[PDB]
Amino acid sequence: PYANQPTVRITELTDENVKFIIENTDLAVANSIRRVFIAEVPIIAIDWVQIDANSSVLHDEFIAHRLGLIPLTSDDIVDKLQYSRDCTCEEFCPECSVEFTLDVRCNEDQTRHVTSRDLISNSPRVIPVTSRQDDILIVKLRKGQELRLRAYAKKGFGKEHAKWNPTAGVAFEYDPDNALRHTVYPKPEEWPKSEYSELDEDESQAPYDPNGKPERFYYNVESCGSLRPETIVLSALSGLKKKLSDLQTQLSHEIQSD
Amino acid sequence: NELIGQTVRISQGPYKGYIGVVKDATESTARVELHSTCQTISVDRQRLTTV
Amino acid sequence: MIYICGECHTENEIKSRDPIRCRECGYRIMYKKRTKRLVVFDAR
Amino acid sequence: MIIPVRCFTCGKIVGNKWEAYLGLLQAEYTEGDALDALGLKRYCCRRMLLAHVDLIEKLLNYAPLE
Amino acid sequence: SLKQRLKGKEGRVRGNLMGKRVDFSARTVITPDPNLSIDQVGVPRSIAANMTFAEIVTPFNIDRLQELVRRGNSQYPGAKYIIRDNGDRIDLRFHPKPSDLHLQTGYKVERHMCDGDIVIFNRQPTLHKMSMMGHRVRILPWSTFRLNLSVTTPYNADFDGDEMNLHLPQSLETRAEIQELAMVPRMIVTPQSNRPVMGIVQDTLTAVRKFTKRDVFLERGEVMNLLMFLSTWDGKVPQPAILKPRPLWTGKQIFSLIIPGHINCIRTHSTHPDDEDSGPYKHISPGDTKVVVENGELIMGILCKKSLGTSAGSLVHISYLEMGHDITRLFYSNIQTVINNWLLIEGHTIGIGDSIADSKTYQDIQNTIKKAKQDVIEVIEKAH
Amino acid sequence: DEITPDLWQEACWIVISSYFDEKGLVRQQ
Amino acid sequence: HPSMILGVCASIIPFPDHNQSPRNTYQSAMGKQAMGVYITNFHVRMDTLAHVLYYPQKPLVTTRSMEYLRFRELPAGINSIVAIASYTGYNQEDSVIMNRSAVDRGFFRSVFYRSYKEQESKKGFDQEEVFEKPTRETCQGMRHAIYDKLDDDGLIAPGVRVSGDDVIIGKTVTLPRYTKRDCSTFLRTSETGIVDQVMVTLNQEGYKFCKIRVRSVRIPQIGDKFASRHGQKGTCGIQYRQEDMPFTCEGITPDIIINPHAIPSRMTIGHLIECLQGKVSANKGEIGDATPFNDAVNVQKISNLLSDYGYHLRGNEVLYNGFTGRKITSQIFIGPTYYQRLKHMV
Amino acid sequence: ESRGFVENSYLAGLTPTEFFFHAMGGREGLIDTAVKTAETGYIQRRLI
Amino acid sequence: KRITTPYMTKYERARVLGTRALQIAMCAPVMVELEGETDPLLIAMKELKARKIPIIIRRYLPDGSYEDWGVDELIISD
Amino acid sequence: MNAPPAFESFLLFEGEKKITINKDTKVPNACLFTINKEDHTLGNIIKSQLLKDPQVLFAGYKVPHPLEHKIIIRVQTTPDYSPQEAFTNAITDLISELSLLEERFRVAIKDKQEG
Amino acid sequence: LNGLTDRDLCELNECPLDPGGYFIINGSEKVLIAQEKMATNTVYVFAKKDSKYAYTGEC
RNA sequence: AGGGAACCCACUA
Ligand SMILES: [Mg+2]
Ligand SMILES: [Zn+2]
Ligand SMILES: [Zn+2]
Ligand SMILES: [Zn+2]
Repeated sequence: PYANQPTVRITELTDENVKFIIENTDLAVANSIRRVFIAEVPIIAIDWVQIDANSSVLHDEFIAHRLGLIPLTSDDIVDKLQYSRDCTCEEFCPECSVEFTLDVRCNEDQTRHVTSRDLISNSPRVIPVTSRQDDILIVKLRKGQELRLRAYAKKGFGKEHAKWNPTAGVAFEYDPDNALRHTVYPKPEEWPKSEYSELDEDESQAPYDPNGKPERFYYNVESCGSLRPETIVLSALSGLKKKLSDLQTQLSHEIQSD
Repeated sequence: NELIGQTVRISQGPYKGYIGVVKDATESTARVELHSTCQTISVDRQRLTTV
Repeated sequence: MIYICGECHTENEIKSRDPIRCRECGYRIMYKKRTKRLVVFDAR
Repeated sequence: MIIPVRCFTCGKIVGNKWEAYLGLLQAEYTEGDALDALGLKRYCCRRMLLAHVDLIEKLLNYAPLE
Repeated sequence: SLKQRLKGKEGRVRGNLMGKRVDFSARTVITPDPNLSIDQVGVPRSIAANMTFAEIVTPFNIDRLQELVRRGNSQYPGAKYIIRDNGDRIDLRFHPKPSDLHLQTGYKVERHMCDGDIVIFNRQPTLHKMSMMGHRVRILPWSTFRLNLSVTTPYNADFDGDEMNLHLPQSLETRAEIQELAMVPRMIVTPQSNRPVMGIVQDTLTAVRKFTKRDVFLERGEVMNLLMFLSTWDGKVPQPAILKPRPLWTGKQIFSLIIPGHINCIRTHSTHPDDEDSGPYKHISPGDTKVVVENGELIMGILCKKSLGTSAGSLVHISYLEMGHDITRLFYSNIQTVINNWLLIEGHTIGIGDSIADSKTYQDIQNTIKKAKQDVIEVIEKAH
Repeated sequence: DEITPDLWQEACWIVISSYFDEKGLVRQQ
Repeated sequence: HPSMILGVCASIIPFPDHNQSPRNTYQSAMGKQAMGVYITNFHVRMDTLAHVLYYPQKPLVTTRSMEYLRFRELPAGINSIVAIASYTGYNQEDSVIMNRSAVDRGFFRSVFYRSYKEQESKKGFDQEEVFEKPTRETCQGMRHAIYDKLDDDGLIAPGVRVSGDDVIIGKTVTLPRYTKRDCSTFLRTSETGIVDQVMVTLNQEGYKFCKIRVRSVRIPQIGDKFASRHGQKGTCGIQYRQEDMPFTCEGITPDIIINPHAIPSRMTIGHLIECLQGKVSANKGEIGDATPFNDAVNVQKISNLLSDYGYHLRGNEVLYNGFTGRKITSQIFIGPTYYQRLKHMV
Repeated sequence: ESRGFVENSYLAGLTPTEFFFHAMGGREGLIDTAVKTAETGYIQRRLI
Repeated sequence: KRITTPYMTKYERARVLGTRALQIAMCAPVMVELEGETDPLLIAMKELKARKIPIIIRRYLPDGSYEDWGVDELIISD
Repeated sequence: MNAPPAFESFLLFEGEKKITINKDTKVPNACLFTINKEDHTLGNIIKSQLLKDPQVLFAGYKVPHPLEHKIIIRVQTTPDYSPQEAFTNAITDLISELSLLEERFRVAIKDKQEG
Repeated sequence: LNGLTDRDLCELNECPLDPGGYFIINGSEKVLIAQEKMATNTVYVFAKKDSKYAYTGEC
């Protein structure tokens, strides 16, 4: 029983931002939570594109790449969605993927902006984030140019591809006054103070703490739009707990095997 | 072989959903040249369905 | 086979062993249409 | 050729901000004021709109083969 | 004419007899890999699946070669050809009949390149005999050759676009003589200048200078993390150089664990003062600039290129001459792996602020330059 | 009258521009 | 203006009088190998080798001669967030660590177009090359390939995915039951991609003549060559994901990490000044002026401008370890530098 | 200044005369390498 | 009456190891007991360490004469 | 061409084992846990939570190659305590701490949303 | 393409930013590299490399 | 289960 007893203080919560503070935990725990923010939080993003027609100036793999990076609202759906690899379906089904379609032809003499508003899903929950600011521009079409495609968006996390990363910016820091001397400033007076610095203006560093350890960690998790910023953190804690649970199950099997 | 030259879809395993063309096929495994990447994978034919 | 003409952009159906020339404007640079085979990309 | 959907460094959506950036620059905004008005605060996102060359406008001058 | 066929560097004798195109050779771009030993080369799977070695079938290895034959040429850890006793070939790329997949004693199986295979690895121009060395093959999943960073100094290679060649010995005799004559640990010390050809280089050199300074103290977790990368560690954490108030180990203790055997060596740091050896503090250095390794333990001194480089009498040279090529190869790999992971904690940069001097220094520079221009003007007026 | 030094740096890059509006870059060909 | 003594390729170098002169020469050599959009009408042209970057960017730090080179209209390179750090030892000896997540987001991704030309010639009555789909019993010398990729004209269609053992043009020459032999052309070995365009016409002699453009998407690999505008070339040593890269207090990870040992012997101080000026330009919204001989721009002015934006004036930032979360003890010089993807892929 | 003494640093930037003189100086190293490789290689071959 | 060196040279060690490895791969009887070894080079290495390789090195003097040294008679060094 | 698939960093293929325990004979009461398809994310937390145990004499983790996906955790404990028990206790304490953190995060989020 | 505007060049599928200055020979773009030479009609006096001539004029 | 040679030019280290 050597577990930490960490506390949470939410200092800011908007639709694209959670600034919170985790106290009384370890630096490894804080960094693993920060890494799971980027790499191990599953969202829904386009991963299968067939293109029936592409008369645009951008080639087909270009359009597929731009479709994969469009975020889709994965709230309360990616939890009840299976992985395609773990699904028993032959090709695709609502249990593991969301179907998107696009059919835009430009018949007018001005440029047609094929945006993420033109992405039509059969699931009313999983839609492009800008369709729920302008829309994410996929391609521009001249007159006589057409883009007709069918896509499937599956579930995955940022460890596989960056299009499944739910976060824009995970600001993470600790010990804002350099009390632990984890970084050593050659000229401490040359360095600007952070947002969380508790020093007056004449000071440049805290006095050195010989017995101190990293015990308070400041996060600013910014969401790209797929999940709410608090949903990213909750799913990250759940995913890290699930990874440790599966590792403990395999460890119990390995121990009882010997 | 009757599978060589036929377009094919991987239906099981970690390549599920990928579309390819069978360059070389045996009774057990088939070389599927993938449309989506720059590689030719080797996958068993029980994970393959013909489009 | 259907070949799109280079400049007038009109589809031409010609057989084999015929010279390449547009029926309408006579321009003789023609392009093949996109294939009807099933093309699939991972959105990556 | 066209504005990236994601910022390369962090992954913020910058693909829905190019036309708004051009409209703000047409409204006699400075480029820094335009980037501040679009919510691009990290300098990794600001270079995505600042340094972008919209070559797709030049590609759309040529007539389509179809 | 016939004389033109015979003469020249592109003629018959020099272009086709003294040197010629060879089978079983690969060439691609080299990239760094600090996690390999000095005698290892990272090999792409596509090169290894294409280049083959003929292994004679023996009752010791008939089952493994039968499995390789059953895998075939498509899957990588397999085989390409079966040569019988009478010498005819069975191509495994055409999925032949299973009667042709029968292996007897005395057959040969041309299996794919696997881990541990010995290769001669080469960079042009081949100026000296350390430009073609034996490496052990390690299969790594990307399209480049990979080299340890110490081995780049005998090859005169960097990673700005160098391409290197890999020749696979095709017989057991030639593989054995490459293993006994031309391996990288065997080629550490040259007969040209009786000094090592490879030393610690670049990041490992900068961070071992930063590591063995006197005021470098590592906490318990950092020491355990660094000991995770010491392959010759006996498994016991040493007593820290400071026990109270906090248990702290110095970098000299960790490098003393890195130093193999009982090496005895005396070097000097590059900033060692000239007057210190004749002063009162010659054996207790105020600046920690006299390097003393005694009983394989770094007693004192900051290590640098004068101690860990290619110079004669250095720590790696004495390590070679006292311990042997295998122990010295382990020494090189351990220095690189421990130091490059401490460098994740310490870090090393370069910036525009390291190129800027003090204002008084700039004034002194300007005064010296102005005085020099005045002196040149005075010499010009004297000569006029 | 004449170009002041503070106005000089934007002036020279004007006339250089007037060069490359006229000659271009492959004028010698 | 005294900076008019430079040529076309040396006029894109930012602060070229802060570099050693051989590095200016090396960048002038490597500015011609940088991949961007080489010409606007690249879709019509059947160039035998073409390289088009997906997202070419104009430099944040330009020179005033770059307005007349039309570099901001046809740029070759991307403004990377370069941190000059020693991270894991994979950037040593002129090597580069790129961000795998950035590369997944389209960083330095390109397409490479090949063009294959073939004439349907008629050499007398006996030799008559014909564009047709070869048949297994009519044609001698068929190369055991998939000839079903071709159409009834003997030519593949755009969109069909191909590799090195695939036929793109079916051409058979009459042999004077094998009435003809297959003289088809295939892709080059180790090449791959997707047929982008197929063009059929008549040549000067009036025979049928086809050009096939095949595109292959080149994602930046380990071993691909990347160069800054200061003669600092290097191959990609390894790619780490965004959670493995070091990060600032605001979460900014570098797109590229280069070794600190690439600077001192080479003395490319204009690289460091370009990083500083790019940081100022990105935080300000301007485009940095790096005309060679400019007394209105020096290091101290750029440093004061950078310190006005809540940064350390010398461009250093406190990075945190991506693996453990600990602060790196030495603060890292990080900023936007214009990098170029060279054609020398592995 | 006239005969090629650069009185500036790389941080301070080169004046245009100093820039051209430094280019003249640095061209010598490239020429020395490119014309010494052939003679050195021939010397090595004869020695072998 | 043998004037050559009593040490096995590195070239002699390399060739003896290669020849013995080729013989072992060609199913020659092994003169040493082996504990789960498959590679003929490791078997030849242990057989050299045990002074059990049945090979005689014939060293040629420059005048044309030769000396026959058994591998068990030479001093293995590296 | 030699690009590994993106799922190879986290998916065990057929016949691959998630965790393997090997008792090294250098020192008593020491074990090496080789965990496949894992990275620094689990290695760091397991190493730190083992370092919080007073009965653990050594706790370290390493990635032998960044191009491979394999974690080696070396755990040495006191003679009256096994490394496998230490590993199980460390994972149990990590799971309990993360569950407490998740519940307190939900409580604080509800406090911030409500007011 | 002489004197044509950007729109007229784009109608011909030609790049307005293309500077020209090259030839199209058999469909291949050929550029003429400017070959330098000694200037004509000018008297140059050199010192020959230890030959029978101490100095030599040349026109 | 593999029908080109020679020369020139450009470039890589
Ligand atoms: Mg090089
Ligand atoms: Zn399903
Ligand atoms: Zn027409
Ligand atoms: Zn960003």
